[PDB]
Amino acid sequence: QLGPLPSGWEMRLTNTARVYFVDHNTKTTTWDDPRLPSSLDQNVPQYKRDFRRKVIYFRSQPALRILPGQCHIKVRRKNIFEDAYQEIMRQTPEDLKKRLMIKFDGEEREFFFLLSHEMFNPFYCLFEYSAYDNYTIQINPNSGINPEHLNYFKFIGRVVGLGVFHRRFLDAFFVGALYKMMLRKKVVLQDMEGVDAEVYNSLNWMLENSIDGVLDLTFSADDERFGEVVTVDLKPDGRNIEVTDGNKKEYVELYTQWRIVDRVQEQFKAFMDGFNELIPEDLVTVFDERELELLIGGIAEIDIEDWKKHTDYRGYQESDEVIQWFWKCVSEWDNEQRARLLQFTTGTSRIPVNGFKDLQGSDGPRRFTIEKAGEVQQLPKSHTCFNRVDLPQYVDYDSMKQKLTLAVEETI
Amino acid sequence: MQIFVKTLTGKTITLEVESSDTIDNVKSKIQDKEGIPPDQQRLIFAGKQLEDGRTLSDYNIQKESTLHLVLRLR
Repeated sequence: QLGPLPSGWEMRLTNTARVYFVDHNTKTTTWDDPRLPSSLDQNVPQYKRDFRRKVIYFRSQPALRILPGQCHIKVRRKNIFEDAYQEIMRQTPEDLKKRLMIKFDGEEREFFFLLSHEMFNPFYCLFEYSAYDNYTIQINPNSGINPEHLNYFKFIGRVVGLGVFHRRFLDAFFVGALYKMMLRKKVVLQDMEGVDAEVYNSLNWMLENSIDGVLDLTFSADDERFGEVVTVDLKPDGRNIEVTDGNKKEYVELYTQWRIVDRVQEQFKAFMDGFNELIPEDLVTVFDERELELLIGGIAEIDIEDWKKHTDYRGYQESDEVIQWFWKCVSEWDNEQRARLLQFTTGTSRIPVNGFKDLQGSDGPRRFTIEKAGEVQQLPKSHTCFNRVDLPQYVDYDSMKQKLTLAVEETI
Repeated sequence: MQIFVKTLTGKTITLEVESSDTIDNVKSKIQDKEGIPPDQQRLIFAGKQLEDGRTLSDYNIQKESTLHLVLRLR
């Protein structure tokens, strides 16, 4: 930290540029000089105002301070699941609490993005989709098919807590009840909605109508695995106890708890342990389910104005042809195409709640930047490490749009 | 005949095999279009995991029989 300039001195720039400020303490960037008076943002969400407040309290805590040093992780991009399982489950929680140093073996936040897509792959029988259209994930009760899973839940929990610990977002959509369960809150019929819509519809109908003559249920529940139905008693001798309008309320209470928590009690326990090793139970509960969801997944909604406003240029001007076309091309794309462009440049499709001004780089806050490099014949390259895109100065729109759409496709 | 293999994503793939083919032959046909190592493959029929060395005749697997594929771990 250099002091002030001697009286009468002044700084100037060889080229036209705007100066912003990077706070490495809170990992944010702003247009306002901290040495200058800064008015509060007017017209801001009362729910984000408090979330803003809560996160500040949260992150600035004894257990949420990085231990000076560095935790090294080395994995192959084509086998990141098994490789990460070793690298992570080998190291102790305290070692994971020190600055992350991820490297990919073979070629030498995108690591978290790739890992999420693998941890929550239904093929592994750890997590499963809710129904078959909306792909929000919940825990697969049939995880027992692989005697190793209990460790993998502890591992998946570690990654989830680790991501939260280091400002890293996970690209996964948990069911509503799962966020409440992580806060150790109580789960009700309302939460059955997101978990299982079919069960919700049926259970809700029972409480609104008579069942004596229309239904012949018992205090049991049947879940089918591998084309084979297995039934379980809700209470001792449940499958032998008839369900009537007298004890229907008791049946509904029992079924919801089963279908949600009791059904995965063992797997969720292993998962909840791994998560707590990094994020202490007593300090997570400061957030509700909506606020916790943002702290894990972040925002997937890409805004063009926010994006454009907080972009740096290396060798370019915002008024340059190629840049003008770049934003025209970006504006025309949908939210999936834009998120695909992000994945390409930063390695993840998630965005901090505050916006692009707080976009995270490998060594801290790194604003989206477009560099003037590469020949017009070549495709655009990207340095994920710096949230930067090497953009050749194409002389026509169509070519740019084509080379751009290709590069983001090549990387998948 | 022709058999069906259901994945945990809700999708099912059609596979052509006679009731004398080995299980590892079925897995190699799965990798042939899904790119999944027969090593990581778990084939479940009627709630029972199958053995590579055995055939389809051992488990009296007829046509349109649905097998369930699951991935191993470590």
